Amino acid sequence: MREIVHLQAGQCGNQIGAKFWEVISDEHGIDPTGTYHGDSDLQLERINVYYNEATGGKYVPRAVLVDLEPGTMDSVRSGPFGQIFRPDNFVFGQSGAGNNWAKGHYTEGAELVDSVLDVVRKEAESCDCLQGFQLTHSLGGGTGSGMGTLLISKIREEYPDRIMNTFSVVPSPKVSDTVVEPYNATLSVHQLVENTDETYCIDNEALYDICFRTLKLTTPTYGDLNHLVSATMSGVTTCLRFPGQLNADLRKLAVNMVPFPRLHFFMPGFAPLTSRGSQQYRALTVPELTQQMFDAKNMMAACDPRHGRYLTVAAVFRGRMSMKEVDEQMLNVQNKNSSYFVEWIPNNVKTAVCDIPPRGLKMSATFIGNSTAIQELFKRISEQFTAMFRRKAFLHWYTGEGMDEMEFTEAESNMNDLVSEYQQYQD
Amino acid sequence: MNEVKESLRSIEQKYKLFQQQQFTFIAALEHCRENAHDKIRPISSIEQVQSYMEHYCNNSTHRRILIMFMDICSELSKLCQHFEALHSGTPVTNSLLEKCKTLVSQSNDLSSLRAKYPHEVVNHLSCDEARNHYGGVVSLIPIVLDFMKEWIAHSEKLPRKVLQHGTT
Amino acid sequence: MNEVKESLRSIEQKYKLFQQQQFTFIAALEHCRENAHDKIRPISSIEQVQSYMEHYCNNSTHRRILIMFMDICSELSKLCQHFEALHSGTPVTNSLLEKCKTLVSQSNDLSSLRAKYPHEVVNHLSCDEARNHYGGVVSLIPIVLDFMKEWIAHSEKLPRKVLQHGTT
Amino acid sequence: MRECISIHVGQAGVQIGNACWELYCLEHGIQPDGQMPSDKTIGGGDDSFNTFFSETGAGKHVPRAVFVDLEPTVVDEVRTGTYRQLFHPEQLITGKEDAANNYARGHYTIGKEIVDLVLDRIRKLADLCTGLQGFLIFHSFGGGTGSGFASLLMERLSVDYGKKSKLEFAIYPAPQVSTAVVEPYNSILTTHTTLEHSDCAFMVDNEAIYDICRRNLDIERPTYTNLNRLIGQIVSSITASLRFDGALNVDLTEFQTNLVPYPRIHFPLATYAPVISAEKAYHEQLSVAEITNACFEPANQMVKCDPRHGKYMACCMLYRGDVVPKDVNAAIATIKTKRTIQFVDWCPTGFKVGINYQPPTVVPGGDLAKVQRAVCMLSNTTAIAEAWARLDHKFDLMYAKRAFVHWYVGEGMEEGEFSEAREDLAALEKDYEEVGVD
Amino acid sequence: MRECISIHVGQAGVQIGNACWELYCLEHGIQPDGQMPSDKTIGGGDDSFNTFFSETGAGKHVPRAVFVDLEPTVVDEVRTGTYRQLFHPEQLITGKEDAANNYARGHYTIGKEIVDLVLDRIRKLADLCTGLQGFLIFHSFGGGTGSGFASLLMERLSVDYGKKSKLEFAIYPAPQVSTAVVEPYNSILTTHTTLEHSDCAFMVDNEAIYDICRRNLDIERPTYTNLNRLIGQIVSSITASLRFDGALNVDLTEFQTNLVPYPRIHFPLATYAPVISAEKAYHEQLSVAEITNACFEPANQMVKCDPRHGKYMACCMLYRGDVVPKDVNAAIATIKTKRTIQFVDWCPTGFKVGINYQPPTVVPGGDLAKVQRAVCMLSNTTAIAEAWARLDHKFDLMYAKRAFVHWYVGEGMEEGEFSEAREDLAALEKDYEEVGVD
Ligand SMILES: Nc1nc2c(ncn2[C@@H]2O[C@H](COP(=O)(O)OP(=O)(O)OP(=O)(O)O)[C@@H](O)[C@H]2O)c(=O)[nH]1
Ligand SMILES: Nc1nc2c(ncn2[C@@H]2O[C@H](COP(=O)(O)OP(=O)(O)OP(=O)(O)O)[C@@H](O)[C@H]2O)c(=O)[nH]1
Ligand SMILES: Nc1nc2c(ncn2[C@@H]2O[C@H](COP(=O)(O)OP(=O)(O)OP(=O)(O)O)[C@@H](O)[C@H]2O)c(=O)[nH]1
Repeated sequence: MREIVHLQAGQCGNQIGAKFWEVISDEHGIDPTGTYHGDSDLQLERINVYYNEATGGKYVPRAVLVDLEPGTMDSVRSGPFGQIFRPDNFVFGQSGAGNNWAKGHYTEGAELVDSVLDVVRKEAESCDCLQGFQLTHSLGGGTGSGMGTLLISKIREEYPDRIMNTFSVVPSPKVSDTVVEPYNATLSVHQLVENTDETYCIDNEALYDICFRTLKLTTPTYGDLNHLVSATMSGVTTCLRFPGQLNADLRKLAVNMVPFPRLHFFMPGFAPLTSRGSQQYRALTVPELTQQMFDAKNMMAACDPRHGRYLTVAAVFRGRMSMKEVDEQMLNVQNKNSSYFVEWIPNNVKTAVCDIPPRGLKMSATFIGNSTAIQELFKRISEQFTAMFRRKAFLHWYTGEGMDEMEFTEAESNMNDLVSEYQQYQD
Repeated sequence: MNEVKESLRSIEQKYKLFQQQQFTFIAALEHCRENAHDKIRPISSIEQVQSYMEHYCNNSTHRRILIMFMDICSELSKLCQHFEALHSGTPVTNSLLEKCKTLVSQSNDLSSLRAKYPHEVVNHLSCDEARNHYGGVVSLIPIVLDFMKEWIAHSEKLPRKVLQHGTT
Repeated sequence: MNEVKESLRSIEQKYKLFQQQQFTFIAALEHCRENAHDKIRPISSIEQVQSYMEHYCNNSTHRRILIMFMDICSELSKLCQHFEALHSGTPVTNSLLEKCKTLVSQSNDLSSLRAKYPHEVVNHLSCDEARNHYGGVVSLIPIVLDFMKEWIAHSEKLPRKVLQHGTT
Repeated sequence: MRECISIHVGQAGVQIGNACWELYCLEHGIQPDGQMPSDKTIGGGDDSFNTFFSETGAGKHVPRAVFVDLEPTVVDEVRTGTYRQLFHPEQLITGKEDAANNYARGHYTIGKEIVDLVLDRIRKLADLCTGLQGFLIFHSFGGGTGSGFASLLMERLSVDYGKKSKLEFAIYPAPQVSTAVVEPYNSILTTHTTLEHSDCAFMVDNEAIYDICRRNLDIERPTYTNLNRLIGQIVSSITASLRFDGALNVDLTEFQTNLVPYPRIHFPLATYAPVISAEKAYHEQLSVAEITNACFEPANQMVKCDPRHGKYMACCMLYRGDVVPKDVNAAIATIKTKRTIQFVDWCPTGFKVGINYQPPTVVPGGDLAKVQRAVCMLSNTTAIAEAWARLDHKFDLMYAKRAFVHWYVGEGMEEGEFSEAREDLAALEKDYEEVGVD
Repeated sequence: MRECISIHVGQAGVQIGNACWELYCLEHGIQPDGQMPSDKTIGGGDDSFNTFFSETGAGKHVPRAVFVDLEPTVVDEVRTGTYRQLFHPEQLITGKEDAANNYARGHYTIGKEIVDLVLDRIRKLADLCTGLQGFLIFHSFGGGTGSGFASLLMERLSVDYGKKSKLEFAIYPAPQVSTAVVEPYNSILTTHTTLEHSDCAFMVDNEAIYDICRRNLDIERPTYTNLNRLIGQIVSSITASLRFDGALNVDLTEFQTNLVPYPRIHFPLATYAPVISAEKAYHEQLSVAEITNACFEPANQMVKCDPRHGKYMACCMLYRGDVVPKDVNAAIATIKTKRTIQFVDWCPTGFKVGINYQPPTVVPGGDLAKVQRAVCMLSNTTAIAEAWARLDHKFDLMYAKRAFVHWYVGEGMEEGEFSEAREDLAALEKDYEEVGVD
């Protein structure tokens, strides 16, 4: 049948894949040991898109986890769900990248690529037909960016007929910890632009502000913020997983989304975010759902598109809902701000509803937006790159690995190409 | 005195969880049947179920989803022991008692006892295996269930004469 | 209660082994027969097999396969005394009691008691040695087996009336 | 004898086919097992079902439809459904992949390898059928997967058999609502490909369906259940003349011949007058005058075109239930006296009536009313060209910007077909206006 | 009277013969002891068995079939099975050495010392036989040990008895699946050595058997159990004419005379229409029109030859069950009217029809259907030439490099044999195309 196998890479992927997979497992009601507890016929039937089954009712995940430092994988294995992950999928190098993009792109990749390809093709032969692969990494990751670029380069021709879905968190515009993250991210996106199809953009300042906004609980964990983002990505996944008249396939969505190839950077959206007393202080109705989902602050990816306008929007709805409410909500938003849409296309609105409630909450939703707000983001990155390339800071490592400024010249030429691209289209 | 239906509501909620778990139940059952090799029989005795479960059950569900079926058929006997003594009973309650006593059995004739609307079990059921076999096996539970809820349905109308029949 | 059936299950797994080593027992029994010279007889009395054991048995297997048949015979012999007591029993149970008590006999007539489907032993029996001899001697074990099993089949059917018939 | 065969393409069409066949088995009293009670109806498959179901000596009906669907989800839902034992196992054709709303992807990539087996189903129905008056197909122009497969299949069956009737039924693209924007493309593609082979195309719209639902049914939260039920009663009304007889019978042959003055244009619209809530019809009364006023009411239409701007060509009124010729002809005479209705001067006669004495039937657990007198008003008018006007006004800008075309060209198509589609459309309007010109 | 001797050569064929007579004992109710129950059948030995089984006053039925295998393994396991008491002791010819797939090894090294014994067996069968119309040979073309021994024995039975018939049945080489590459070599040897003596040759291929199994028998894990079940049902159907009666009985001799237009080419192809799972059987209807459309469906036939590539010459339909010649001739008239099916101009008609009233029988532990009307389809068409075409383009480059030659040249052969066989198959193909051209 038709399934999905996942690539987990980078030290963010370390925690992110763990949280995401355990969220899925709890959503499907399996014990931490691994023996499913019979409660959901639909999920038992449809598990075959994500998990293979092992002797013992053990729906083994088809996720390939890769990094270099053994400590992270040791901690993950010691984690509550290390058992769900197999020694087969525990592949790693025995050294450190220094989070250097060039090192992780040419030096240690040169030795790990064979084995990682081996694992992924092992799973590929094991299964019949994929929609493709989705990746969890960050462009803000010194190792994730390089190794992910390597593997996408390896595979986009190997399976030229699939989905290259990617999940990546942009470093905080106010602070990037490392000073060379701009260089690493610039090179990474230079390779990503011609290869990928989908990229979900994430930022952590927005996560902190959401915590201060509705979580309001002072001291959560980065793991809990991963809980939230994993809930979002799980919601976008469940479309295939579950019934209800909505056209689920990620290609169904993408062909409906991307007006022209160069659009690969995307803004998610999510549904009820609830505080300590708002559970009993909330009237759970579709119209206020719509208001919250299209709030000015409910966005969580990059920044307020209030500067710019709207290109495409898709709204998926998880629970017991009807057609008329979402239809009239579309009408009402269209009438509320027809101006804030782009004239080249009306009805940027795309609708999809699954009739299966989430566990814990009855009716909810997810949203994905392609809007004109990433421009200021990569204008930032352009400015820092121009500044740091003006004096050529921190370059002797890259030279010693064997690169040159010529690469950066054409990469930033391409970035300016995308700059003018967006400015022409939405301006 | 009413607690029989208090237990019964949990039992029927389990039956609805089985309503979710019915195609899965037969999905495992057919793999069990292939391995047990006795395909020429209408499945009425749970001895076929035991022959199915003692072996080739290397996948989690293979044990639980079969064993709770024996668990519920034991639980119904636990309830029926309460009905056995209570009061002697009006003739209709008596008849319900004795027929349920008979129908509670290991290898009985509960093979092709298909029922009336709604009883969606055979409706949801697929094909020839379900129309030549898979008769009483899927419907015997609600049959006993309704014929035992009529037992309480006359209990509120049991007069002062019947309030003391076998309790005294 | 079901402890004896628990013991049977092992007994019939050893019978499954008997399927594996039955013809070899026949060949060793021949090796007994030539030196015994009681060749004009269909074998029915285990006194013949006791007359087999004591001599021309200087090669391990000769005793090893032979002896354990009487061990299982004495096993079921022990099993019958527990059945003897229980309760008086439902008429069919009592009739099976007399049947099992009657068949236990060392110098008995069990020589040509052929059985129905499947009972593959005569099917695997090769030639006229089994068409003039070798009849009930090879499946009298299933004959007590199936009927004592349908004895305990009515145990799940036993009412409160039959629960106390001879136990006190 | 009197039998037509139904195709249902698209997971959008699967639930509507399921609902209508459910309704059918209800009024026929078909037990969900597939067998009748002690009363005798079975034989060599010759009774009230022999038009729709096929119940041979085994005593189990065979619905004369095939549900083709690209995705396993809802087709396996119905494969787990209640009446699945009735449903033929591999008459529920299922695929593994999608058309991704892409017309060419659904028409070329995977169609070639499914069309052969579905043709085998068609011919293995054809051998047993005799009358084969035509086909009844549940689809949509904006098939997210059904559209392209439907186009290829329609072409294939048109070329293989060009003597029977082709009856296409679709949702229309909602004029001011769009759940997806590949639909403006695939719609015009299907249209320009189908105009020259399709026989009779009929159309509905969900927005006005809901508008009715809270206008007279007054339902504030209806569902697809009601949507499918109402399209089902529409098709039941059009098939009643086959189900039974009445005062005078008619047929799809007459439907075409009268309904079509001139070729190409075969796009009328149906309407059902006694749409009303149960309590309302409980405390009101029904008769010819009011049902005629209702079927001529300009807003009970489920297409966003205005008769007062259009100009009428055809009207067929199919009455089901109890009537007499006298009062009904009085009503229609009052109509043809009425000056608000503006037919062409071309047609002296523009009316065709078909009568059945049998009243419409209801469904347990339903929400409709106790109709003893119903009528379906199937009418064609010039008012429709506005929809294509709006659609071309939408499409010209999409085509000039050629958004989304990277995918279509990547899967391997070109631009000339997208051109000739719009000149076919422009042909459609240049044929719509001069005919309305009297 | 009516009776024949069956040959069963090859460890490929031993279990299939076992299964065939396992089926055979069912319909006559032959107990695994060898005696029917207390109903009077034992005596002079003249009833339905007298053709196949031999139940004298001793009361034990005795099949008129020969099981020959060159390896002790499977013959000893069946000599430890359940019907060995039925089986005559040494008609289960057991061999102590193997032919190594080498046709010349099994034709020269080992055959001589066993041909005498098999001759003695067949003569001490022929003495007791009276009618002894022919021999039903079950073998394999890529005979690992069924090739050379079969060739030598068929040569000897041909030379000693050229007055009666010989019925050859074997697995055709798998067109695109290779279990051995010595198989083509030994196959072409056997073919060219058989063309001049083989009377009625028929071939089987497992791939499409499996395809049928998961198409309509609906099994994802079938086995030889099912394979041999199908083939045994085929041969039981073809023996039904001798077994029982109907409207008419036709014999292998007429099968030959009509079915062969012209000598050499005696390689037709059998098929069974109502191959279907019991579930479809229960919830579907069976009759002449649909079963005939199925029997002319190009992919219901185990051989990977395309009839629409070829042109039909011969067809023979056998009807097991209750039917009427009315609908029989109606269906065949529809066939003749059909334009897709292209018989050659030479034959005006193409049918040979056979009827027996008794419906087919199911087996305990069986995966087949509850079929009432059955038809066997014995057809011959031009397209089959493609199989030998494929074999020869497999052959040519092998032959060019002379691979594995050391084996055969050392064991004692040379090139002239294979040299001959190539232009032999060339002659086969050229006469194929010559008769294809009119
Ligand atoms: N797992 C994890 N990642 C975090 C956390 N906080 C921030 N991150 C970011 O997630 C990014 C992506 O991780 P990787 O792709 O593995 O990064 P890398 O290639 O190893 O390079 P580094 O930035 O040095 O880690 C890191 O660069 C961090 O900036 C956290 O708490 N846990
Ligand atoms: N005919 C029909 N249409 C529906 C139904 N529900 C919603 N629709 C509308 O019909 C359209 C269905 O088109 P598609 O989504 O392309 O369906 P498809 O081609 O069969 O394949 P998918 O894209 O996988 O669904 C939707 O855009 C809705 O506007 C329904 O039950 N029946
Ligand atoms: N007729 C028949 N063929 C089979 C059967 N099972 C497998 N086959 C095919 O038939 C072929 C067997 O031929 P051989 O290997 O030459 O058998 P053989 O000539 O009797 O002697 P061996 O070399 O010992 O096997 C195999 O290649 C299989 O592909 C079966 O049950 N019956």
